[PDB]
Amino acid sequence: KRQPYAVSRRAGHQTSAESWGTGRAVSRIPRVPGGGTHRAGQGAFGNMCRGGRMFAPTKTWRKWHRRVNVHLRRVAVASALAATSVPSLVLARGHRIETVPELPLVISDSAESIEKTSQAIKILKQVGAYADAEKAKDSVGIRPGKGKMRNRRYINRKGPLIVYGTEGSKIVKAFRNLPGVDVANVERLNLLDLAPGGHLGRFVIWTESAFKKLEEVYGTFEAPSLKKKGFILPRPKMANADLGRIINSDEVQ
Amino acid sequence: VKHNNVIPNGHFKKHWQNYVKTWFNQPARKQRRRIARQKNAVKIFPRPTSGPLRPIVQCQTRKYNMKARAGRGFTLEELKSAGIPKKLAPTIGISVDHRRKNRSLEGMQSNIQRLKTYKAKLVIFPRRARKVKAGDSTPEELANATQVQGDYMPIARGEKRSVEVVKVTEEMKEFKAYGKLRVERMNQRQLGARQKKAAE
Amino acid sequence: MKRNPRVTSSRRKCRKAHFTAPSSVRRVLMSAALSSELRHKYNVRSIPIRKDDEVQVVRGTYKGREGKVVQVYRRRWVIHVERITREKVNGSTVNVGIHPSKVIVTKLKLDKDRKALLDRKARGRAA
RNA sequence: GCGACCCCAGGUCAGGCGGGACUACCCGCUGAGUUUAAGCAUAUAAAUAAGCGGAGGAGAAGAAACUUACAAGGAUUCCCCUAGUAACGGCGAGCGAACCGGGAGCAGCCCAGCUUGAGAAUCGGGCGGCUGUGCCGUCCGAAUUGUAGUCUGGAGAGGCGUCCUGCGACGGACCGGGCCCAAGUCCCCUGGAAAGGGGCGCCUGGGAGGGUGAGAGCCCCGUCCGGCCCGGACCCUGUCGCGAGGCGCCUCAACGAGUCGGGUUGUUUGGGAAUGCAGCCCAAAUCGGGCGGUAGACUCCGUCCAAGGCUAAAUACAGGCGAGAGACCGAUAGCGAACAAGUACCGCGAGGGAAAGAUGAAAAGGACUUUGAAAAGAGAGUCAAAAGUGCUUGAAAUUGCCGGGAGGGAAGCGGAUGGGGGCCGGCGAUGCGCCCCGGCCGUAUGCGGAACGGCUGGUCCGCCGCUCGG
RNA sequence: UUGAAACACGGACCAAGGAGUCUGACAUGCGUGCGAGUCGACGGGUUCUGAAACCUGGGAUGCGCAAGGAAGCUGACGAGCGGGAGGCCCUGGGCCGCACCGCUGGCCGACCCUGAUCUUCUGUGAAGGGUUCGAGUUGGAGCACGCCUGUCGGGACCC
RNA sequence: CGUUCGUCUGACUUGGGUAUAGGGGCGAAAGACUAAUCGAACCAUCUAGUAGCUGGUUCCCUCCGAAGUUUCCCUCAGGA
RNA sequence: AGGAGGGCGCGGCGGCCGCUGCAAAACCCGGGGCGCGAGCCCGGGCGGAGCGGCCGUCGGUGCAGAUCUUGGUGGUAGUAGCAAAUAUUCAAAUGAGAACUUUGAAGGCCGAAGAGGAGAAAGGUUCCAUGUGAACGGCACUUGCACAUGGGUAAGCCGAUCCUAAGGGACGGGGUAACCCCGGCAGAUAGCGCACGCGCCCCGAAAGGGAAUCGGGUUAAGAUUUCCCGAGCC
RNA sequence: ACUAUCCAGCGAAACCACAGCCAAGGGAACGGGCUUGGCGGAAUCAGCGGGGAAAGAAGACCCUGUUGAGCUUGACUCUAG
RNA sequence: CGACUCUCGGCAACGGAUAUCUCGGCUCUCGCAUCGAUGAAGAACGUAGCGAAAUGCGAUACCUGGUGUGAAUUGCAGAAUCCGUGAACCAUCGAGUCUUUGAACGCAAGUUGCGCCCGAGGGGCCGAGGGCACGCCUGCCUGGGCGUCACG
Ligand SMILES: [K+]
Ligand SMILES: [K+]
Ligand SMILES: [K+]
Ligand SMILES: [K+]
Ligand SMILES: [K+]
Ligand SMILES: [K+]
Ligand SMILES: [K+]
Ligand SMILES: [K+]
Ligand SMILES: [K+]
Ligand SMILES: [K+]
Ligand SMILES: [K+]
Ligand SMILES: [K+]
Ligand SMILES: [K+]
Ligand SMILES: [K+]
Ligand SMILES: [K+]
Ligand SMILES: [K+]
Ligand SMILES: [K+]
Ligand SMILES: [K+]
Ligand SMILES: [K+]
Ligand SMILES: [K+]
Ligand SMILES: [K+]
Ligand SMILES: [K+]
Ligand SMILES: [K+]
Ligand SMILES: [K+]
Ligand SMILES: [K+]
Ligand SMILES: [K+]
Ligand SMILES: [K+]
Ligand SMILES: [K+]
Ligand SMILES: [Mg+2]
Ligand SMILES: [Mg+2]
Ligand SMILES: [Mg+2]
Ligand SMILES: [Mg+2]
Ligand SMILES: [Mg+2]
Ligand SMILES: [Mg+2]
Ligand SMILES: [Mg+2]
Ligand SMILES: [Mg+2]
Ligand SMILES: [Mg+2]
Ligand SMILES: [Mg+2]
Ligand SMILES: [Mg+2]
Ligand SMILES: [Mg+2]
Ligand SMILES: [Mg+2]
Ligand SMILES: [Mg+2]
Ligand SMILES: [Mg+2]
Ligand SMILES: [Mg+2]
Ligand SMILES: [Mg+2]
Ligand SMILES: [Mg+2]
Ligand SMILES: [Mg+2]
Ligand SMILES: [Mg+2]
Ligand SMILES: [Mg+2]
Ligand SMILES: [Mg+2]
Ligand SMILES: [Mg+2]
Ligand SMILES: [Mg+2]
Ligand SMILES: [Mg+2]
Ligand SMILES: [Mg+2]
Ligand SMILES: [Mg+2]
Ligand SMILES: [Mg+2]
Ligand SMILES: [Mg+2]
Ligand SMILES: [Mg+2]
Ligand SMILES: [Mg+2]
Ligand SMILES: [Mg+2]
Ligand SMILES: [Mg+2]
Ligand SMILES: [Mg+2]
Ligand SMILES: [Mg+2]
Ligand SMILES: [Mg+2]
Ligand SMILES: [Mg+2]
Ligand SMILES: [Mg+2]
Ligand SMILES: [Mg+2]
Ligand SMILES: [Mg+2]
Ligand SMILES: [Mg+2]
Ligand SMILES: [Mg+2]
Ligand SMILES: [Mg+2]
Ligand SMILES: [Mg+2]
Ligand SMILES: [Mg+2]
Ligand SMILES: [Mg+2]
Ligand SMILES: [Mg+2]
Ligand SMILES: [Mg+2]
Ligand SMILES: [Mg+2]
Ligand SMILES: [Mg+2]
Ligand SMILES: [Mg+2]
Ligand SMILES: [Mg+2]
Ligand SMILES: [Mg+2]
Ligand SMILES: [Mg+2]
Ligand SMILES: [Mg+2]
Ligand SMILES: [Mg+2]
Ligand SMILES: [Mg+2]
Ligand SMILES: [Mg+2]
Ligand SMILES: [Mg+2]
Ligand SMILES: [Mg+2]
Ligand SMILES: [Mg+2]
Ligand SMILES: [Mg+2]
Ligand SMILES: [Mg+2]
Ligand SMILES: [Mg+2]
Ligand SMILES: [Mg+2]
Ligand SMILES: [Mg+2]
Ligand SMILES: [Mg+2]
Ligand SMILES: [Mg+2]
Ligand SMILES: [Mg+2]
Ligand SMILES: [Mg+2]
Ligand SMILES: [Mg+2]
Ligand SMILES: [Mg+2]
Ligand SMILES: [Mg+2]
Ligand SMILES: [Mg+2]
Ligand SMILES: [Mg+2]
Ligand SMILES: [Mg+2]
Ligand SMILES: [Mg+2]
Ligand SMILES: [Mg+2]
Ligand SMILES: [Mg+2]
Ligand SMILES: [Mg+2]
Ligand SMILES: [Mg+2]
Ligand SMILES: [Mg+2]
Ligand SMILES: [Mg+2]
Ligand SMILES: [Mg+2]
Ligand SMILES: [Mg+2]
Ligand SMILES: [Mg+2]
Ligand SMILES: [Mg+2]
Ligand SMILES: [Mg+2]
Ligand SMILES: [Mg+2]
Ligand SMILES: [Mg+2]
Ligand SMILES: [Mg+2]
Ligand SMILES: [Mg+2]
Ligand SMILES: [Mg+2]
Ligand SMILES: [Mg+2]
Ligand SMILES: [Mg+2]
Ligand SMILES: [Mg+2]
Repeated sequence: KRQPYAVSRRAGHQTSAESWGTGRAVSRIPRVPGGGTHRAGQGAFGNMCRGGRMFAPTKTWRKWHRRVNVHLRRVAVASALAATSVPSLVLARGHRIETVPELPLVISDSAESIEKTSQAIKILKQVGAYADAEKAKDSVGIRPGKGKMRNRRYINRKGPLIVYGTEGSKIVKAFRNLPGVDVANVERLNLLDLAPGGHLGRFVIWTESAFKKLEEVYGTFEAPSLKKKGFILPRPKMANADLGRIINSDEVQ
Repeated sequence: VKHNNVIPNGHFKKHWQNYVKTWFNQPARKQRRRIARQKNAVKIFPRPTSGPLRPIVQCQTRKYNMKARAGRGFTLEELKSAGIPKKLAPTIGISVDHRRKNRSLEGMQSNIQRLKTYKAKLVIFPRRARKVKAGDSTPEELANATQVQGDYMPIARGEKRSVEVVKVTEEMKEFKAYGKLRVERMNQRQLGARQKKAAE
Repeated sequence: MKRNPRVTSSRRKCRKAHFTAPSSVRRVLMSAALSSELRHKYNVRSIPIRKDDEVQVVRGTYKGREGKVVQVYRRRWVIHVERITREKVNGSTVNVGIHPSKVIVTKLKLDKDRKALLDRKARGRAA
């Protein structure tokens, strides 16, 4: 999503300047030849000169965008989706889920019909997911550094991510003014939301329709079992990651 | 050059940096093309958005002999065999290609059939309230006439895969398929010498 | 979150538009809140400041003081209120400038266009 | 001599058209060298820079004298692939397209030639009228050395028979402009100022952004969702009211010349016995002409029909006018230019070309006394602060003063102690076991919740009623 | 620089600025996904935060899956042996032996030899080969992305 | 600049106007002069021209650690 | 020389955890410590509004040198130096202040191919008056060719203007891709007097050629012929 | 006679690793610094030309470089006329 | 004890780094298509109660007019205006004005230089105002040549 930046192609080269050579007790850098002004005789055309040219001027044909294999992107989303269901990894990301009834946190399809921000706040309180939204509402502050002076003045933590399925619901409107709370549709889940900052464990609230659709999308280990053509769920390298139950088994011991 | 590398061939000896073409306008090109497609669709509300009807042709050259695709337009002979005047065809959504010819019968028949299928699906609106014209449709047919999107008449590329089960006869064997290929190649390369001796 | 493609969120552009504003635009920018009694009577929230409006200062060191607007210095983004002054080192008197966003209008000067403006703003704030 | 025409001349004749400017993109010409080849001449740089012209909102190209060799495709343009490939190249250095295929976008038309002769049926201008980007009338002229109509190879003419062919009214869609459109300035504290902290509340399809005396959703402008009104554009489209062409059948059938093509010379190309172009010489045809990537002859085959004209869309855009954004720069950076910057200033000239942003919330910009020729000082006043008009902060080099220390033709430096100074108290302790004073309960119970293991047993709390050790 | 305290060069001092970067093509290594496949890169669909994201076009787009030959054109008829990690059996011996190394072969193609037989008379190929040649086969391992390093074209570390 | 010196009615000195412009002018000729620039002026651009040659090339610790020799090269201060 | 590993530091972006008007960043300090080190942590001060740490990722990311760039500052150093064109002195006045201003007196120089009186180029207000903060007038100044505020250039006769010189441009025509380069190559020469008659472009000189002015007076500054008086001329 | 010298006023620059007394030794083969000795006592003024291999200039002589340029010709390859 | 030199600290200087900013720059994307003989771009000179520049404008000269909004502009001073045909260093644009030039057009040009024609309005004189370049096209008027003819 990055926009390219570069310096001018002229940028320190629009002067007429030649080297004086040797025989005058000065360095051989090119110099402004005018006369009658302070610029006359000053260094030019050099990364080391005031008003010169940058060493390797940034050009616009840098590689800004990066290609990822479609299959590898689907594996990453499936791995980030499963991390959202174990509550320990969600807490490790900083989400406040102490009063969340069940972490997979499937909510009835009635929430798909709410259309007020106050209604959305009421829904979050019922499912125990409002302390996460409060933390995101707090901590909103000015970004330190130069990005302040650019068009990024405020930063905050992430709150819950709400997933709906109907494709026409007004739940998107009811939640879009809450800071740190994102709304996603199940058919176009984004890895940037599932693992913010490259850290797995986003706090996700599923509406029932979205959760039921979660098997149509992403399918299973069977080949034609999903919408994504040419994709199967990845297989773990270790069928049972319980190290204690393998080391302390009868056959091993 | 210092090691076991490929011989380098970099075509960067000219002022290539004044001729760099970036693609930062690629998502904007996609939106501009999408917007014009919606404007064109509204400009012709009931007419199909995919353009006029196209024929079926074989791609030329031996590499693409066996693939079919859309052509430019229908031949003047195909339109005549389907009953459609060549001046009327463009006005009712059929493409005309006076350059193309029909050398084989099967290619011609499948295109004539395509026009007949199109004519059974076409609904023509009268150019006035009075339906004095002949090719116009009944009021019921016009009353429910929507706009179709995409390819309403798809083209099949390549012969469909079909493994059959057959009994291998005693003539199917001992055919000597490699020998047939070699003798036919010889008959080709011996033709000029054979014709020379025949003339003498 | 803003949705309009034609509206700029650029901080540089918004500050340039604010400070390089013509006189007729500074009038809207230099608006004041109405008092509680006036807001209830007219069902409008804020109005552009005008000369000979009666005003109360609700922020700053002159908070609570009242007077009538003697000057609208649009070039300096300040209004001058009657008897809100200060002595110089030489003993002379100078009017103190206050931003109209830190006052409330208590009495309105109405000629014929003030009433028409109040009617327009009430209807939106009434429906 | 009167006349008709041809060619030409002169008009401040009546009405009209042209010249220059702009540079990003586009069309035409002209045209290097540095450079690479580790030298250098062909080659490369490059059919590039510079030079001279011509347009537009795009331009140019464009409807096969095209490809191919296939079961064949079917105008132009652009993208991907073809492909760093065929080819070219001191076959060195290097260079280098096209066909097929897949996409975006699709659209085909107008003439000249034979074709009124029962009627130049055509066009322009002056004048008049009107229903006015035009229509009609009249009079002059143009034109037969040819205006109009028919026809364009896909045809067509001719012959014979059947189907098809303006005005308005009211909206939509497109572009612009305006108006209106949520919620605290409630209480306490600190501060010059609350926009900070604490308490109590409200809006949110609005927590983009900005302003205001410090980190403001609710102080103000705005933002969201909408609503209302005004004005363009004269095409495109949605409902209302009022003979010719196509098709079937059957003897003519006209199609572009110093042009094609060939030779040679130069240049250009990937194009190689010659890719395009150009000069000069030769110089066509109509049972003909141009191609099928090796020059030639002959026999077949496939394929087109040049030398006249127009043509949207997909495409390009360091310029102009108007918008939006950014993992960009932050005043030696970013454009040369954040500022009266292509400015001051320099050169006869072509040209060259800077430095220079920040008081404070508000000038509240320092009254007045005294010294002094003045500039200024010393008091004093404003301010939260002198932050005291190049005034936010205010480093180093270097300098003055005060205090300390050392020094016989350098000083500084490493190690090791000492003398003197400057610092520090988590710099360093005052508790821990036994005994007279203050002050809490087992065991068992009723009850309430919630556990561990895989049906037994567990802890806690509050209440009782026996109990006594802490 | 063989050799610097040098009578060898640069350096009066201080502040700020100041030099192996970006892109293309390969290569080895490493990391990730998939795997005889892999790549969705140009387009299309969609996307109410979005120049993200998500879906989709390949029955042949690119690299792979097959060589050799200038070309015309042909195109792998299915291995043993020695040493070997590890596993197994008996009580040092035996069996099976991956990768890798070494040795000898077979098959494909260029060149040369060879020829029963069928056949459209010039083709075929039972057998039988070779001190020849191949970037071959008798192991499917590749494709895409990311990073460091190296070579090369570019201003190409800076002047 | 001082003193000294050459010429001084002629191939004399001088103002203004005008002509000749860069591989060009102009030259009683020194490669002289052509705006302090001349064995080819000055300005801008190509151009950040090329350089096997000179100078510089910015944080710390830890581990490993050279060569100035072979062959070929218009190769001899350079490369493979 | 060279390679590699592990760490330290700078600036962003995605995340996480915080700080700060009860004082952030930066800067200063014979303050205290931690680390072999790159560095880090704390204390005191100044300052008055923002800043940090951890994970990931990215980069215009670390200076003592380059006769390196720009800016600032030393020693040299109160030093080198202010010496051509003969020369000043006295009294007074003014003024805060006089070797340097003004007046008077004296002594000297330029010596009329001048250090005098007027012009052409070139300059452009420097001309005159009044006033004076600083700067400048390489010592000084009360003073000015500085600075500030005002004022000032009068033509029928003086010039330009008119004419032509060397020469320059240029219609048509010729060349040229165009820019542009060519004027004798002759082209119905574009008109002149009184229908009639005739018929061989412009620019270029304030020293060349040339219509017509004199004397006296007048201002702070003009007029060496412009204003006034008088007298003429074209 | 005018300077220099001394005063009032005004007031630069070149140059500068750090510095600045010698003998001998060794050492890049002529040291201010190193080694061994001689020595060596604040701060100042006028001069002076022995040293600082003093300054001024990336040696112009010489060589090298697959760097040029001006001129010549029986060099090579071209070219107006 | 002092002077000098060197050094350590405190305060004061000199200088303008650092830090925090930013109506500027740079990069990317989008939309639109509009200069001129009806005189453009560019150049000059003027123009305000107090202005030099920048910005604006053109003898109607920091502006006239229309429409919109609706009470300012301000550095100082004076005027105008307010329940209004109505303030504004306001916005916007349809009505106007628009000096000397410049492709630049009567001829020139280091010149406010040198010509010709018409002409309101008050024979002649004085006029305000305005014309007079080149190439070309259609038409028109006046012409030239035995160039091709016809009849007299
Ligand atoms: K692009
Ligand atoms: K008419
Ligand atoms: K705010
Ligand atoms: K024809
Ligand atoms: K050729
Ligand atoms: K043919
Ligand atoms: K600059
Ligand atoms: K301060
Ligand atoms: K001291
Ligand atoms: K040295
Ligand atoms: K390699
Ligand atoms: K494939
Ligand atoms: K061969
Ligand atoms: K490089
Ligand atoms: K003589
Ligand atoms: K003499
Ligand atoms: K003369
Ligand atoms: K020259
Ligand atoms: K060398
Ligand atoms: K980081
Ligand atoms: K005169
Ligand atoms: K004269
Ligand atoms: K002195
Ligand atoms: K010695
Ligand atoms: K030379
Ligand atoms: K000190
Ligand atoms: K700064
Ligand atoms: K003249
Ligand atoms: Mg020097
Ligand atoms: Mg710069
Ligand atoms: Mg910071
Ligand atoms: Mg090049
Ligand atoms: Mg006329
Ligand atoms: Mg033009
Ligand atoms: Mg070379
Ligand atoms: Mg070279
Ligand atoms: Mg050379
Ligand atoms: Mg060019
Ligand atoms: Mg245009
Ligand atoms: Mg066109
Ligand atoms: Mg055709
Ligand atoms: Mg094609
Ligand atoms: Mg390939
Ligand atoms: Mg080429
Ligand atoms: Mg092509
Ligand atoms: Mg295709
Ligand atoms: Mg005619
Ligand atoms: Mg005709
Ligand atoms: Mg017809
Ligand atoms: Mg017929
Ligand atoms: Mg509001
Ligand atoms: Mg609160
Ligand atoms: Mg503050
Ligand atoms: Mg030819
Ligand atoms: Mg040739
Ligand atoms: Mg050419
Ligand atoms: Mg052939
Ligand atoms: Mg033709
Ligand atoms: Mg044609
Ligand atoms: Mg065309
Ligand atoms: Mg487009
Ligand atoms: Mg543009
Ligand atoms: Mg700058
Ligand atoms: Mg900075
Ligand atoms: Mg000069
Ligand atoms: Mg502040
Ligand atoms: Mg300060
Ligand atoms: Mg200091
Ligand atoms: Mg040596
Ligand atoms: Mg050394
Ligand atoms: Mg030595
Ligand atoms: Mg040296
Ligand atoms: Mg030196
Ligand atoms: Mg630096
Ligand atoms: Mg074989
Ligand atoms: Mg063979
Ligand atoms: Mg360089
Ligand atoms: Mg002399
Ligand atoms: Mg010449
Ligand atoms: Mg001479
Ligand atoms: Mg000589
Ligand atoms: Mg030059
Ligand atoms: Mg050789
Ligand atoms: Mg060397
Ligand atoms: Mg210190
Ligand atoms: Mg930091
Ligand atoms: Mg950066
Ligand atoms: Mg750098
Ligand atoms: Mg430095
Ligand atoms: Mg260094
Ligand atoms: Mg230096
Ligand atoms: Mg400097
Ligand atoms: Mg100095
Ligand atoms: Mg002296
Ligand atoms: Mg002297
Ligand atoms: Mg004197
Ligand atoms: Mg004398
Ligand atoms: Mg005398
Ligand atoms: Mg005089
Ligand atoms: Mg005077
Ligand atoms: Mg002085
Ligand atoms: Mg003056
Ligand atoms: Mg005269
Ligand atoms: Mg004359
Ligand atoms: Mg003459
Ligand atoms: Mg001419
Ligand atoms: Mg003259
Ligand atoms: Mg004269
Ligand atoms: Mg005078
Ligand atoms: Mg000695
Ligand atoms: Mg020495
Ligand atoms: Mg000693
Ligand atoms: Mg001594
Ligand atoms: Mg001395
Ligand atoms: Mg000496
Ligand atoms: Mg001396
Ligand atoms: Mg040298
Ligand atoms: Mg030299
Ligand atoms: Mg060389
Ligand atoms: Mg050599
Ligand atoms: Mg040479
Ligand atoms: Mg030579
Ligand atoms: Mg203005
Ligand atoms: Mg003119």
